[PDB]
Amino acid sequence: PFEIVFEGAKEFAQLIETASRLIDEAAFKVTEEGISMRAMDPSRVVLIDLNLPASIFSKYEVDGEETIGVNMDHLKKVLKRGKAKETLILRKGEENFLEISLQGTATRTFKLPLIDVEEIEVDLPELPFTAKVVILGDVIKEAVKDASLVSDSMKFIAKENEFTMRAEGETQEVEVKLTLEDEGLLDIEVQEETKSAYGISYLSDMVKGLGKADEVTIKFGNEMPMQMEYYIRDEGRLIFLLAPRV
Amino acid sequence: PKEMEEYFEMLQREIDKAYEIAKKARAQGKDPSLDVEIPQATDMAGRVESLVGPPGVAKRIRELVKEYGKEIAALKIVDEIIEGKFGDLGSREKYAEQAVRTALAILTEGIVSAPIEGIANVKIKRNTWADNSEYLALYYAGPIRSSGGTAQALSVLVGDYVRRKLGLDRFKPSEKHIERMVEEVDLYHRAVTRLQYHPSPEEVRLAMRNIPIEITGEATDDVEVSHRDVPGVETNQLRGGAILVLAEGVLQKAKKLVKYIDKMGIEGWEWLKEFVEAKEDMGFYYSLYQKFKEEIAPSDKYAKEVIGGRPLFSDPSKPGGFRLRYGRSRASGFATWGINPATMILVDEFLAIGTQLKTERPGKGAVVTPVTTIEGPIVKLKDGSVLRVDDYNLALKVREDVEEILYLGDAVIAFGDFVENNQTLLPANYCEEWWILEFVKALKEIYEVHLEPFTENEEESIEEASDYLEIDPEFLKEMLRDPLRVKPPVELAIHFSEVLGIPLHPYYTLYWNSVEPKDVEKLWRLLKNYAEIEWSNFRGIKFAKKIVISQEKLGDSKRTLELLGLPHTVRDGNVIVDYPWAAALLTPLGNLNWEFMAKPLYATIDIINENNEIKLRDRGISWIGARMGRPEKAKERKMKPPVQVLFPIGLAGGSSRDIKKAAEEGKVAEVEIAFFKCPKCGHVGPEHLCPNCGTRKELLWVCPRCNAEYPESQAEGYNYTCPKCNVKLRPYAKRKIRPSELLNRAMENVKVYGVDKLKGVMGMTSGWKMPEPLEKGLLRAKNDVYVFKDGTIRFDATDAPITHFRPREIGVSVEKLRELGYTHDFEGKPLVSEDQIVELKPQDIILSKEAGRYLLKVAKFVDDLLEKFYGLPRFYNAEKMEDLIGHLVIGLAPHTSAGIVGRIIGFVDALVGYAHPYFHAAKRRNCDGDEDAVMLLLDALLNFSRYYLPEKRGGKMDAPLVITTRLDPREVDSEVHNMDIVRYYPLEFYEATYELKSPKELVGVIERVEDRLGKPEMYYGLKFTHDTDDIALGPKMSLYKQLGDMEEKVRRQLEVAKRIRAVDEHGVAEKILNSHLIPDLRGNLRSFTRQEFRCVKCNTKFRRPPLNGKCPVCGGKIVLTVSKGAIEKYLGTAKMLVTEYNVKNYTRQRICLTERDIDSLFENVFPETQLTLIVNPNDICQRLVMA
DNA sequence: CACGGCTCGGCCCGGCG
DNA sequence: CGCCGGGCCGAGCCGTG
Ligand SMILES: [Zn+2]
Ligand SMILES: [Zn+2]
Ligand SMILES: [Zn+2]
Repeated sequence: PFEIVFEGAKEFAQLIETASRLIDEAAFKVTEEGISMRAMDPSRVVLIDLNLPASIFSKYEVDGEETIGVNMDHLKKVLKRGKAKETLILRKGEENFLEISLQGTATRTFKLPLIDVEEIEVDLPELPFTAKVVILGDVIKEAVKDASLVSDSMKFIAKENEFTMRAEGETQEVEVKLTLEDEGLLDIEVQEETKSAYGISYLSDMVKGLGKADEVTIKFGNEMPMQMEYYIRDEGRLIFLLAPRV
Repeated sequence: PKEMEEYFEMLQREIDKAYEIAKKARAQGKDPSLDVEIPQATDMAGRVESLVGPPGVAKRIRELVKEYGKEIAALKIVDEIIEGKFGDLGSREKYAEQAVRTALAILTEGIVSAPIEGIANVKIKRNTWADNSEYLALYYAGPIRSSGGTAQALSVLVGDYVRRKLGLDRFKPSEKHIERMVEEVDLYHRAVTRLQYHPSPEEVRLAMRNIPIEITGEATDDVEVSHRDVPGVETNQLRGGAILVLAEGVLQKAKKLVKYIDKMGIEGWEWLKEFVEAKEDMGFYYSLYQKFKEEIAPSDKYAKEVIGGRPLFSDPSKPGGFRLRYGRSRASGFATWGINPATMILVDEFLAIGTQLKTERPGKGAVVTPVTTIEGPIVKLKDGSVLRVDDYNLALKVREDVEEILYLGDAVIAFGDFVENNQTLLPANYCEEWWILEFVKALKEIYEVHLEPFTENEEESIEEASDYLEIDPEFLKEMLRDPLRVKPPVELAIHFSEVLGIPLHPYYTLYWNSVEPKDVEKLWRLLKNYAEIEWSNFRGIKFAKKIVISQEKLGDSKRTLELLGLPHTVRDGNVIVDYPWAAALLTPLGNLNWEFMAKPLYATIDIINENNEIKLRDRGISWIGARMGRPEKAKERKMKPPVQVLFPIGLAGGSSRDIKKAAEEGKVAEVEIAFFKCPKCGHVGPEHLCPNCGTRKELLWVCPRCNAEYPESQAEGYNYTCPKCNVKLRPYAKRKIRPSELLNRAMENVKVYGVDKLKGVMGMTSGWKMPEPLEKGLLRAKNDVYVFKDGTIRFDATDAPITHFRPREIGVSVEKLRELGYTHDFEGKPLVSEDQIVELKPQDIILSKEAGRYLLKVAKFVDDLLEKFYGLPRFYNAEKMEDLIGHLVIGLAPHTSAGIVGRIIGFVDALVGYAHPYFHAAKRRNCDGDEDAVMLLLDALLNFSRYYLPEKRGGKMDAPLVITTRLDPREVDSEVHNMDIVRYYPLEFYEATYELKSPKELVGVIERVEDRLGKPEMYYGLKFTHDTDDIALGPKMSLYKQLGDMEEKVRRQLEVAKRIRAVDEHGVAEKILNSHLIPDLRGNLRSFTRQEFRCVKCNTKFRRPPLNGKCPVCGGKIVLTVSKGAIEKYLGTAKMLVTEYNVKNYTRQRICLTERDIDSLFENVFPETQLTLIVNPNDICQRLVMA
């Protein structure tokens, strides 16, 4: 029996879309600290970790702690119906429904039957990540879209003070180098030579929904999963975990 | 008498009305004909004269059948054929043709297309290998399979007779003939289609030596043979026509065949008779179950195949499946079942009103239809309470808490459905229809008062028996009228059994035999030592009224109570037996005064009958099985590419051949068509009337060599062969069509412009290739109604029978029914109220509201066609569906070519078009789930013409070549002739089942349809044992169609089987269904490595990849036929089943092994690239191998 | 006899503009 | 606000079972 009030519903709908393009259902671990999400793709190739501290909400009213079970598709269509500045509200009382209130010029109320979600909890804390880089959003977004031309597996190469991406197919070749000197490369933390490869499809699901004013974190080691991260209103950030190939 | 004849006179009047309209409209010369091209007939004589002639033959056939019958009059007509009484046919083979066709026509009663679609040709050949003598050669075709073995077999007989009448010689095959034929048997059975009866090779050579006429025809499949190029057999492929006529015909039905030989006394068939005959102490109920298990074998056909999504409802003859009750409700009886709608809901709505569940006992293929009076399931709620769920609405209320469905409950099998399939009668479950008979019989033998159930007795008897019983005379009236729907309370039941001495009422009889005596003994001790039993006394009879016992004491016996169907509830750890059944749990147990000791060789009821003043009879002894199948339909009939006008367009419309695109895109077409020429003006175009002057235009004929064009009369002189070319004059030619100006002329003519599209035909397949006028296409599109190959608009619907209807059900005013002729309900009383059961007259039909909602559109079509295009008054004026009431619809089968005129009298809500079983039979149906077409009358008149009929492939559907306007149940069918039309099955029967008498041992007792033929009272009065409340009440759309993914298709299909007692999934719903999954994947895997390739544009698929990857004509790429997405399509499910359900290790190792084969089949094209982070979520394959 | 996968146009966009 | 490149869906269209 809670209520929640979040402003800028279009943003929240965007991020919920982001989580949506990989999994179809998911549960929301609502605690008085904040709203939490954590789930994995069907393929067991990517891990979506959503963290929402209550501070971000214009109002945050939780009485206890409970897990919501919702159809990410239905919620995605619903939240997608919100716009730029209309206010989002999330209410839940006794009954087994979630009430979404979009109030901008007017109030609109939706109800979503909650669905049971068999939870498979796999918490994966910090791991041996050789290199760690921060980079503007549109840099990586452009890059992935480029590797979409020539292949389906994008290879990452992290060298001392230099970050380079690449991909090769039958004939064509794609390369994207950039270093700290370059503008888009905000930071590089080189411990040593790192190299990996990742499913360009999964990356495309990842980086869609990124403007130029989007900073992204990338930790990873030689032939091991990437962990990507980026903040949301500077408090609650999302983190993906992508297993490499080969 | 006179009402019925008034009926037929009525339909004859209105049909004459429709023909008046169609004759005026067709008279305008706008259509391919100047006459209506669907002649009406009245009998089989008319149907034969108009199907296959010769002229005038009907008049004779009616007389000869009047004297000799059907069979004899056939051969007499054969004689007058060859004797030339109907004129000269010409060559000997023409007399052979005529006599053979008319013969087989009269023999199958002209309701099938074997005399037309099947018998390809007839020839006279010579034994050039043996002695060069003449014989008769019959050329069949594949569609003969449609008309079944019998009509096939009779084709032999006529073929034998005609050649004898023509003085011809027997046939004398060589051993290459014979062995090639048997080869055709094995191959055709092996690969093409499984014969119904697969004969041995020796039997095949037997027939080959013993059929004096040749069973042959054109080869049907591209299957080469080994005995190639035999003398006279002009093909080395399999001849499925000759094969089927051979095996499924004379062989599969040799018994009936020599029956016709005997009825005709035709010599030369004794070998077939020889082939026919060559093919031909201890307690009471303990003994009964014993003999029952021996004489009646639990069949296992229906469970042979389990498609995914098709539930299995009960293992064969397993107690817990559909408890059986002989009877025949209003709806059921022809070949369907009845069923309590409660059991249609508690199975999660799979079953509907018409889903053909495959049976096992009475015969394969029972349709389902609601019958509310029989007793539906017994369920076990999640909280442990056991609930009897008899009615629909309670089922909706408690569908969600159903933790286990103990008993699927009743299933009303007709009796005649035993007679025809010749099943041995199973022992009848103890049903009130038999109780009440023992009631009235006891009152007669004791108190000499004569009552009679299911009717209304005399007041004197009612009151007297009221006195000897001390019961309300009103109440005794109600119980004697509708014993099913009125049950005396338990204390009256005890009292009746006490005084009269008849057994306990069935409704208060537990299912005492589903518990072995030890269990009930244990329960006896528990009750005696721990229960708390409040008592009661009715008329000196001491009976319990409530039981309560803690579950701790009870324990394992709780399962016993569950198996006894004992409704009880759980509260506070206490089992509670409420009133109406606590008496039933102890009265048979003698109120705990006489001890119950499990005695060997006795079934529990045997003990209870041995020690109780109150005697029982078993309630559950017969248990049918079933497996869902072929769910209901009421769709439209859309061609595979949807069509809306018969006008060839070629590629010029694109993929969907949308003519209007070709118009607005202004393209120009090259399509074979027929042109007519305005004689007045000299205009030329593919239409019928002139643009210049408006007179009828003469057909134009074409030489394919010299391209010469001749008007019709000229090519009539030339006999349609060129003067300077020795070739036949074609009617059509591959031509240049301007879709623009044509479609413009159409919109100009009919005044309609707002058509979204106008889907055409890629190419005329008719012989003439004469195209339909575009105007009709525009009107179809404007109303959105689709067309079928003849020009008529059809509407498939699963058909089910009825014979009596309550006007409440169908939504009709009693005054309206008074306008249709229905004077008095089935007991003769005057029709005054909307709840009296009227008797459906023969040719009325109650359409499903689907059919209303579509045939309405057909009505607006036919109006707009009368007015806008023919310029006539409107005819239907339909605005709601209830305007159609009274307008005739032609019911037509597939596979046949004679439709039956019917009248509409109402609507229901389900998806099944009801009709009197004489209708559904004369339309040739089996009503074992068959689907039928229903077009409107005036439509089929205005829009039909043989010229549109495709020329070669007479398929599974065909068109109303002739329409019957009067049922005669004589020449209808056979399967009707076995219906049970008794108001109540007589006592002698129910007692007559117990010793498992075959049905024909008592056919004389129970009335039927053969026992009323000839008399006028075939139509007058039938009856039915069981009332329903609604003909439509129950879930009106099967849950099968709202299930998308196979992954969870099987999760529903096998979700159920955990619920029921009967099915036992956990080991066999999987493994049967699991076996099916194994076969498809394995087959695909085997095939994949041997596939073929094909381009989207050069259909030509090279049996090998071209190294380039380009294509002919195309500069494109070749697609893969059987794609890798197909091989992997069922691994998710099939792996699921193995990880959940105890399945035999063989199939498990087969499946994990096939997983490994799918991977290692592609370890060099789709390499292992994407690692995964969470490994081994307990997959059965790997965790299996770790063993 | 009947199902799913695969590819194809036709609307329905979100982002660039 | 328009366009245009992608998205989502309804349509063949096949195949095989
Ligand atoms: Zn003219
Ligand atoms: Zn010529
Ligand atoms: Zn090609």
